Amino acid sequence: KQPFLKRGEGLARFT
Amino acid sequence: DLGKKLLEAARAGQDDEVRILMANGADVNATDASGLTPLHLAATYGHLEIVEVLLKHGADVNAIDIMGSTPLHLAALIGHLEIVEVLLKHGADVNAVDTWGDTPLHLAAIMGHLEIVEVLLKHGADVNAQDKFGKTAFDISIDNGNEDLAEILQKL
Amino acid sequence: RECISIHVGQAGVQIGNACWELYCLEHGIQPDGQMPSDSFNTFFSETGAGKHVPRAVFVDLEPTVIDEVRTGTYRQLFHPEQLITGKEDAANNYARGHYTIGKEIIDLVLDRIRKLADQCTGLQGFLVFHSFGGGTGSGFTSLLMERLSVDYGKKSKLEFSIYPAPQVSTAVVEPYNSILTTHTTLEHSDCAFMVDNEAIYDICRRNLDIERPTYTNLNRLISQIVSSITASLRFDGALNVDLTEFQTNLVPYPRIHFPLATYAPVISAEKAYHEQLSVAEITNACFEPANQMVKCDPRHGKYMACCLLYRGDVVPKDVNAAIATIKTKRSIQFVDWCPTGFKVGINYQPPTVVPGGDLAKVQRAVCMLSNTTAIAEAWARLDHKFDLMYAKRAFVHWYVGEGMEEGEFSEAREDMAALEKDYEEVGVD
Amino acid sequence: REIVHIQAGQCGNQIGAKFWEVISDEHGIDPTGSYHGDSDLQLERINVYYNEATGNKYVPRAILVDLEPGTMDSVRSGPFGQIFRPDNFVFGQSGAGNNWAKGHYTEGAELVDSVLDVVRKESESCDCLQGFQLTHSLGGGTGSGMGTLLISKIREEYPDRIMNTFSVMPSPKVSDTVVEPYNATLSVHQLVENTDETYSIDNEALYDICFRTLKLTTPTYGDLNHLVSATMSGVTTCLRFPGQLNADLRKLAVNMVPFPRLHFFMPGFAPLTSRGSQQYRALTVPELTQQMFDSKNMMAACDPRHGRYLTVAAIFRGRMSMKEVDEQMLNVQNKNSSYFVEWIPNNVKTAVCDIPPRGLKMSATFIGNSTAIQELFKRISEQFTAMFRRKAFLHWYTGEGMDEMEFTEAESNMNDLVSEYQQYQDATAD
Ligand SMILES: Nc1nc2c(ncn2[C@@H]2O[C@H](COP(=O)(O)OP(=O)(O)OP(=O)(O)O)[C@@H](O)[C@H]2O)c(=O)[nH]1
Ligand SMILES: Nc1nc2c(ncn2[C@@H]2O[C@H](COP(=O)(O)OP(=O)(O)OP(=O)(O)O)[C@@H](O)[C@H]2O)c(=O)[nH]1
Ligand SMILES: [Mg+2]
Ligand SMILES: [Mg+2]
Repeated sequence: KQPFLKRGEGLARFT
Repeated sequence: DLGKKLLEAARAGQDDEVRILMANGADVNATDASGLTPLHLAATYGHLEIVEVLLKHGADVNAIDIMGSTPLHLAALIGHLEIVEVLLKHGADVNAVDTWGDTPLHLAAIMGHLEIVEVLLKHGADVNAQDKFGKTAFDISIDNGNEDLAEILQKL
Repeated sequence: RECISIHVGQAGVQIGNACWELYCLEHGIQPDGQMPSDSFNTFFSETGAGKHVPRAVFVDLEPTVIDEVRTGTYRQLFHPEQLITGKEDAANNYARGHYTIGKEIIDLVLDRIRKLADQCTGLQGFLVFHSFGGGTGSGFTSLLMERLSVDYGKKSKLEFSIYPAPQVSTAVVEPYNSILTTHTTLEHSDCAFMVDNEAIYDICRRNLDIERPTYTNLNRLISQIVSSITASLRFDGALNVDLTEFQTNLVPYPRIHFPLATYAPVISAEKAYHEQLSVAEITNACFEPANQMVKCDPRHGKYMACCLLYRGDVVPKDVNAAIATIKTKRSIQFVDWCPTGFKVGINYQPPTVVPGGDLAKVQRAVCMLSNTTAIAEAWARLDHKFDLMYAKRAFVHWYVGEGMEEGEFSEAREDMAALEKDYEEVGVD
Repeated sequence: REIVHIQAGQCGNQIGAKFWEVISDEHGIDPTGSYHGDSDLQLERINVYYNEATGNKYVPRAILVDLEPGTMDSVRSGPFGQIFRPDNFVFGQSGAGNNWAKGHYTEGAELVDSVLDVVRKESESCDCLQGFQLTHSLGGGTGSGMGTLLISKIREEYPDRIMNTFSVMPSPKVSDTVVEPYNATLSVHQLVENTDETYSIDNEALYDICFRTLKLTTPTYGDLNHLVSATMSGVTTCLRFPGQLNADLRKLAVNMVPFPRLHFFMPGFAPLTSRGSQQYRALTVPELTQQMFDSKNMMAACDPRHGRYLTVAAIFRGRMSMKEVDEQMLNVQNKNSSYFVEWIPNNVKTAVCDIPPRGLKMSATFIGNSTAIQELFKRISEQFTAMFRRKAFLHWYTGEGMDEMEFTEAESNMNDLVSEYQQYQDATAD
């Protein structure tokens, strides 16, 4: 079954 | 088991399949694992003819699944106006409350089904019924900013 | 003897344009560098064909502003290789200017500066023009200043920094950029003249009757003041004759290196027949807060130094009497550890104005340069805006995403807190 | 410099086509790509949205996508339909029937690499790519499901570029499908994590404006899209003409987005006009200012006075006193100071642009980052939760191999978003 986007994944863009 | 077959037939809208199965003794009030009956599923997926047929042959119009949903809840949630009215005509409890404290009015209101709201109201929907957060359908419309709904819900 | 001017980011470049415009007018130089027919050779080199070329570099991370210089009235005045541009700017973000985007072009800038430095027989150092507020003006400048400190450790570096104002502001994070670049530039700068865009804005509306000042209005006024300050470097004179002397006269105490400039008279070009003001009148006008380049109140502070730079029809005995008058009319408290003697320079050439500027010709003008603890009010205003946003970490992720540690915010802020106490301690009362 | 524009699904291509019509006219470009205006301001930054082929003919840097093939034909038969690069039409055979799982996983994934090839090609012929803008609905399956897939693939491939979206939010008043809250919540989850800026265009707000203000008893998509096109023109003005403030996507973002997840903007504009009548008078600057801050002029169905502004951008277009603009903008800020967060000093920036939009001499566009936008997400959330608790039609999603936990993940993220808006709404400087 399809893996999915997790909460907070986009916060890495700024570290 | 003709029950499981009647359930799937009622969900898929296979009118003919429904007829044959009942002729062969299929339980009209069979339940799936969550306690949904063929009338719940017909009411959910919008199969009006199957609704009326089940109701002519012993379907409990006020059966509840494990979460306390009645057919009228599901019709009101999904927005099937003709089905709501058939259910009401056959004795559906307009003020049935489910495990979240929702009534059919709450659900029609939340989803913006304004025709269904008017119908429920005319059939005696309780405007003071609170859900488990203490909200009535009217609370929902004013927290929502839904002015069209709030006016309908206020009509004396 | 030579000085190299470096102009960084939109503000630095546009003010640079206005300054070199005026410098050419003052020394009799045409936009192609020719001079119809020694002092100014500190700011201009000379070719064999009689072409006088500014010792100046313009740098921006984006090309719009410098492309106007390249195609405009002075398209032939500068070394074309000293007009340097990237393609992508710092997006009002110190960290982009300092750590990311700036690193892409820093080596070219230094090699082109080296080329100017190699033409000098006795380089004094650098004049650096930039905003506090932009990502380039703040971030790239501090990168440049760091590198210039390694590559020219013995040289003096002077700044002209544009302090942000809400009337013409273009970014919410300008207080961040301002404190970040001050922190990292403090060690590398010998003397820095802050230009408060709000002070200039007010003067334009009040003294020049400009309803809504533009950068073009602000810059011509700013350049007139910069010219008053650098004139001693470009002419014969007895006060501030080289960069070293700026620090000697205006900066007795190395972290407190932010002199207040005050300029008078500022008179509308529409008032071409104004009766001329006396030495007494323009000198007095130098202790009016309304004429300052930075908004603050010097009566609330103490003076550590004071230079008066006169231009035009000014008799020395009249300056002395005018000075005697202010020293006994006015509350000017010097700190107890320095000579309370105003230093005086006089340049007898009438001040120059740009035709079609907003300024009237005058027969005498004066720029006062004073180091007063009062300018700490300007720092306090920035620091407070910094603290409001930083408490919430508003916008901080933009900087951390571009090569900067979050700890650098609090480090810069503590350094600012230390700078403010230095002012409090010097202004012992 | 360059922006690459992508339009996905029915709604995405409809408002997308409208955008291109509108800015083409503003820039003096006709449907064949020839410039025919008389202002140099029109062409100075034409390269932001248009490729320039020889010659001298201009082509939109636009990629047109849908799983439904029919969408091709309607765009092409449109007024400016022939101006798009024929190779930039990327379409499927079926399409997703309002199924976000189909869009993303199943059917989008089948299409997506074709789209990315075209994106890659538009990108390599850019001098210095700024980033991407996507137009899409959140309520369907393609614009929503495949659109967010595209976004995630573009994030992987261009991680340092700005991703901007014009996302239209579903409302029961406009479309008769009860899975739209599912699709919108799954999408909002993706946008929270992967976009830098999202203009929240609320069909609820658009319908109400048309019905109650513009007195259109039966609003069409055309009626709604007239509001959207006016808004899209306004909010991209600073990107398309010379100027000081918010002149590119990154500068706009650094000014508007204090916290990375809170990047959902509420757009507004004044004056609101019904298409095809009438006119005027032109507004005064005070009238413009007051209307552009008015709740009734917002394209999101939220009352700004129920929350606080973190940041605001305001764009005035047309010939007018810059000084009167400054006075009025200062006015609204200090008469209503309690509505602007105190811990972001000077959080309202104002731009003036001298070229008005079509039909007008003066207009104002509002861009707000307001905590009140939580009302939009609370509304979606409540409908999502009503449906998801009864697990209605869930098998339609899991049938495409989608994990049910993705529903719960998306729901939690959106409710977290709401809590965050509230946290900063109640925050104090003290
Ligand atoms: N006086 C004056 N101030 C200016 C001028 N241009 C910009 N400013 C001010 O400079 C600050 C913004 O910095 P800029 O110089 O434009 O930015 P930058 O240095 O170019 O950096 P980025 O554009 O961010 O890369 C604001 O406080 C503006 O009001 C000008 O020509 N004159
Ligand atoms: N404002 C506006 N909304 C639209 C328009 N067209 C569709 N919508 C809304 O968009 C939402 C989703 O619909 P679509 O864009 O048609 O779906 P799709 O992206 O094409 O995906 P599938 O049809 O399921 O393959 C619904 O809420 C519609 O109300 C339009 O032209 N303007
Ligand atoms: Mg710049
Ligand atoms: Mg479609």
